[PDB]
Amino acid sequence: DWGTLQTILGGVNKHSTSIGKIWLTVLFIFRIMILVVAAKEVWGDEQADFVCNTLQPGCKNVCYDHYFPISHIRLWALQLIFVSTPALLVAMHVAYRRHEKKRKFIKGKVRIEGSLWWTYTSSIFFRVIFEAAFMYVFYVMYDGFSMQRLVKCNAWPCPNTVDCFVSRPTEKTVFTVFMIAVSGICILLNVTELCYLLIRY
Amino acid sequence: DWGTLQTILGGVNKHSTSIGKIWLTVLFIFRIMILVVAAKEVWGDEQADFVCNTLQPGCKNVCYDHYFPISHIRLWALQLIFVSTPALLVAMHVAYRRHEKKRKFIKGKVRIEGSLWWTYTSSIFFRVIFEAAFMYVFYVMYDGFSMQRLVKCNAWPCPNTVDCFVSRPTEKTVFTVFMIAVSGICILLNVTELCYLLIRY
Repeated sequence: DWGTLQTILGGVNKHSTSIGKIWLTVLFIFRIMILVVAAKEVWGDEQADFVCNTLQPGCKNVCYDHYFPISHIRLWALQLIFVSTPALLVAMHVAYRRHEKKRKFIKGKVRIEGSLWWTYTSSIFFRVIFEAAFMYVFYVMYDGFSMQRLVKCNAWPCPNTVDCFVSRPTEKTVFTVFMIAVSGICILLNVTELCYLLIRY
Repeated sequence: DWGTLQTILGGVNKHSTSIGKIWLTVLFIFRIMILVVAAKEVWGDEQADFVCNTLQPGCKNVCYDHYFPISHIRLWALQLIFVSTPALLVAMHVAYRRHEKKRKFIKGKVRIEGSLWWTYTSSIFFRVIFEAAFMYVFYVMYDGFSMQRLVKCNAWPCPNTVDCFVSRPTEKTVFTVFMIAVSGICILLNVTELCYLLIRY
């Protein structure tokens, strides 16, 4: 039930008129599509085929870890999770508060645009706070903007400075580009919607 | 026929009165005894059990070589060969020239002490030139006065700086002591005989 249901409350009935309402969510899907291709496919090798040229027991495990602390596809994953949260917390705040107020004063819209159009504005703030909180780590945490073919790893139990080699570090980067590019694009659409709610107040 | 025959001409009939005439040759034997124990025994392992912690093909061979250019027991060997040469060149110069002059003027001793007691003086000079030519290398060539348990070897085809380990580097040193000690002792006896031929001219 991953994807189809997030839209049942996420693709809301009638919120705003900016052409960036759907665009942002079409990417949100696209972006979980690209990642549900990367993960199971290109990262299985991450640890397996990660070769350190040393016989020194400790080394290889330590050389992956010291070098791949939260692997990319679990970062990418966390991103899509956190940036998924505001989207579904709001949609949850709506289908609850709207269903509540309605069926309670029917037997016995200034607060529909008040309460909900307001938390939605802070959501859009949250979206770009996350989309950019990770976009940050993904760029600061991981030794530049991509990964090299080999790394020179000083992990503790290696003898001095050893070599190690990653698996498909280009295919791995390729997918770090797209997912980082779409991570920027999905930042602007988010900030354009935070801009449109700063224009008319 | 190694050792017994070198004395048949080396342990000459009646040359000088210093108590260092035999002493020096008793060591010469002792010193080939200690080496004919070391060699076949402690150095076989030199290359075999020389372990470099790397998977990198070229490395181990290059790490022995860059580190053991002329192995100790072949140096020790060369020593005993070169410092053996003056001893047997003189003894050869005698048993020839003495047999010659004798059987030629019998049918038809100022030159026995002239020619031979003179080349023997330059021999003693040669002995200590060699005994000290190697004693020099053996101390300058080989990274201090002994060998460590492990070496950090930068041999070309190793990845960066790798470890390697020697075999019995103490037993190996132990025998480098004795053979270097006796290499010094056998220097002094040689220089005392060059001294006694500098005292009375």
